Amino acid sequence: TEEGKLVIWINGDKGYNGLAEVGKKFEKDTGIKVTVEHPDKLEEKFPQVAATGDGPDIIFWAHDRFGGYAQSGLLAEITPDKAFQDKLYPFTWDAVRYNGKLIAYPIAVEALSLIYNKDLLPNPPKTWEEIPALDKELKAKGKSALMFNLQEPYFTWPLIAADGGYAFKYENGKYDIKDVGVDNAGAKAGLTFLVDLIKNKHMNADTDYSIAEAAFNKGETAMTINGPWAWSNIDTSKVNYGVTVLPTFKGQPSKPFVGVLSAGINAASPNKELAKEFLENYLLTDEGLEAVNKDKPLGAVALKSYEEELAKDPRIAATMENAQKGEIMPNIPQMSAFWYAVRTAVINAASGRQTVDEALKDAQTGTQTQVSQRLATDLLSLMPSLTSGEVAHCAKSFALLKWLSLPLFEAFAQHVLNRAQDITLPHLCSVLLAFARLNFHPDQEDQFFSLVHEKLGSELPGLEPALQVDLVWALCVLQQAREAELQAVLHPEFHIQFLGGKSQKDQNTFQKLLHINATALLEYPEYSGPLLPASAVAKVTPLQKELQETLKGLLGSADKGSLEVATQYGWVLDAEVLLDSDGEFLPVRDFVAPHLAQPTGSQSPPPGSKRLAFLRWEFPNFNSRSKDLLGRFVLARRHIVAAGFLIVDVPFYEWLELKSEWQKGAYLKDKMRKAVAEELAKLE
Ligand SMILES: OC[C@H]1O[C@](O)(CO)[C@@H](O)[C@@H]1O
Ligand SMILES: OC[C@H]1O[C@](O)(CO)[C@@H](O)[C@@H]1O
Repeated sequence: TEEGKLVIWINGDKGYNGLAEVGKKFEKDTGIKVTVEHPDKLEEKFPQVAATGDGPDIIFWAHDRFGGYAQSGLLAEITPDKAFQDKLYPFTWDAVRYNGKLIAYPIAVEALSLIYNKDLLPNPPKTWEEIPALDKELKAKGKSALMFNLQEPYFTWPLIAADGGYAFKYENGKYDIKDVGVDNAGAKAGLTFLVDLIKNKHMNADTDYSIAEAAFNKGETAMTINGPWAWSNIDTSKVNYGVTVLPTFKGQPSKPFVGVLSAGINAASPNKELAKEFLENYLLTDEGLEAVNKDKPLGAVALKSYEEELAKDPRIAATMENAQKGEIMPNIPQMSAFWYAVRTAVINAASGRQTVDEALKDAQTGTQTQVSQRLATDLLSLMPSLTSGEVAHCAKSFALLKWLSLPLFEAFAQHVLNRAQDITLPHLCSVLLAFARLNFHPDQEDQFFSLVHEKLGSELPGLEPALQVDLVWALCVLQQAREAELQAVLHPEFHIQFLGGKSQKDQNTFQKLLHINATALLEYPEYSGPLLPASAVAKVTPLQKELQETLKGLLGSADKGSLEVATQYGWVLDAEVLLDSDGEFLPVRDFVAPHLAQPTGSQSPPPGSKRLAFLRWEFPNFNSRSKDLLGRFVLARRHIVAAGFLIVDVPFYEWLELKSEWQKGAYLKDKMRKAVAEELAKLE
C-alpha cells in the first residue's frame, strides 16, 4: 500500500527467504525494492487492514480463503493474457476464480495420496474393492491393510465422492450453491463401502490422524491416506514407503480435495502492475519457483514447465495426479456448513447412529439450507424488524428441521406478545404449532398461551376441521389445552367426519384426535365433556427388531409379554409385561388391560403387580443434536405413564453401546428392575 515498492505477506512455514531472493532479482532489474513479511495469523489480519485500505501489495495463502476476500472486494482482478494462462495447468485457474473473474495466481498444488509400505505391500492396490481381502491376508501376519483418519471429512471424502459425489457443482467458472452432491448415489455407495470396511473389522471407527500416523510410521499397517505435510515424519521412521494414486472405486478415481497455494493482489495497492510483473515474469518462472522451492518445498506446482522437473520425485507426481483427478475445494462461504454437516454424517453412519442414507440425507439438508449457529444468530438480530409472517415462516422452518434454538424461539414468543394487538391467527398458530413440534415452553408461558386461548376461543369453530385438530393437539402436547377447546373437537360431530376416511390425511387427523381424547381421559380429571365412543378407538427398524428378539429371549414364553401393543390412545408399545410383586413375569394377556380397545382377559392383576411398557426412541424422534424428544413423543410418553405404566425407555444411543446379545439382555433386565425401584421410592 505504498507506491514504488512491493510488500508481500506469506505464511511462516513457506520459503519466504527464497521468495525474498526473487524480490532481490526483481529490484536488480527494475529498481523496485521487494520486502517479504510473514506476520502471524496473516490470514486473519489481512481482511482487517485491507478493509480500510492497508496491508501488503501481494498476499500468499491457500485459495479457499481468497473466495471470501474477493466477496469483500479486497482482491484485485488480475489480467494475465491467454499466453500466460497456458503456462499453468488449466484446472488450477478454476481455483482462483470468483464470480467468473480471476482474483489470484495459482502457485502450488496439494492433495492427498495413497501412502504404502513397500515391505508389507510391494504393489499397492489399484482399487478400493481389493482392500478387504488384503486386510484378511495381513491380519493373519499381525498387520492391517489400511488406516487413515476417519474423523474429519477431508480424509474420507476421496472415497465418498469417487463415484459421483461433490460439495457444490462447478460450471462455467461459478459454483451453484443450490446444487449439492452430498446425497446422490455416488456419495451413498462410497460411504456405504467405508462403513462396511468398519463393520467387517477392516477399519476402526475411532481411528483419527494421530492413530493412523503412528500405526503406519511404526510399520503396523500397510497403507494410509495423507498429504505432503506428513512425509517428513515417515522419512524419520524405518518404513520404506511409496506415494501413489489413490485407489479407484467402481472404476472411478478417488476425488480428494485440492488446495491451491495462490498469490492475490491487494485491491488497495497502488502497484498492481508492479505486482503483476513480479508475479508473472519473475515468480511464476522456473527460476523463481526453484528459488522458493530450495528454501521450503512447494510440493507440486501449477507451472507446467517446473512441475516436470519436480515430478521426477514420484511422490510429487502422485500428488499432482491425485489433484488432477480430485475436486478443487470450493472457495465459497457456504463450505462452512458443508464441513459440519458431512462430518456429523460420516461419524453417525460409521458408528451406527444413522444409516448411510439417513446420514447423507441430513447432510444434504444441512448443506443446502446452511443451518448453523450463525444462522440462528443472524435471525435473532433481525427479530425486531421481522414481520409476524416472517416469524411464523421462521418458526415453521426451524421446527421442520427439528432445530430448537432456545434463544430464537424465546424471541419468537416475545415477538408474538409485542404484536398481540394486530397479529393474525395464522401467524400466531404457526408459532404454536412450531412450539408443540419441538416441545418448546417460553418463559412468559402464561402470557403466550393466554393470547393463544384468547385469539382461538372465538374463531376455533369456524376453522377447517383438520386444522382445529392440529391446533388443539398442539395445546395438548404443551399441556395447555382447555376444556372448552377439547370439547370443541371432542363433541360427537367431529368424529364421524374424520372417522370415515381412507385419505391417510384424515387418518392422521384422526390419530391426533385419539391423542386429544386420550389427553381428556388421562390428564383432565374434572373433565366432564364429550369423549370419543369406545367403539372408535380400535416397516420395521433394526432397533425395533433387535429389541424384540432380545425381549423374546428374556421372556422365554410368548405368554409372558405382548409385543407391538396398540393402545386405545393411538400409541403403540414396543412391548408390555406384567410383573408380580416378586419381579417375575405374569401371563399378561390373562388379565384386564384398560389401556387397550379390546378386553383381552378377565382376571384382575395381583396386588403389587407392576405393568411395564418398553418404549423405543429412534434417532429422528429427538430434536437435532439433543436427547430431548419431539413433542409428539413427549405426549406419547406422558400418556403411557398416565395410563398406569412404568416406563422402560430404550433410546437408540443407549442400545448402540450394547455390542453383544448378553449386554442387551442385561441392560433390559436392569432397566426393568430400576423402573420398579424408582416407583417404590415414589410411594414414600
Ligand atoms: O489442506 C488444508 C486442510 O487440511 C486439513 O488439515 C485437513 O484436516 C484442514 O484442516 C485444512 O483446511
Ligand atoms: O427427552 C426426555 C426424555 O428422554 C428420555 O430419557 C428418553 O429415554 C425419557 O426417559 C425422557 O422422558
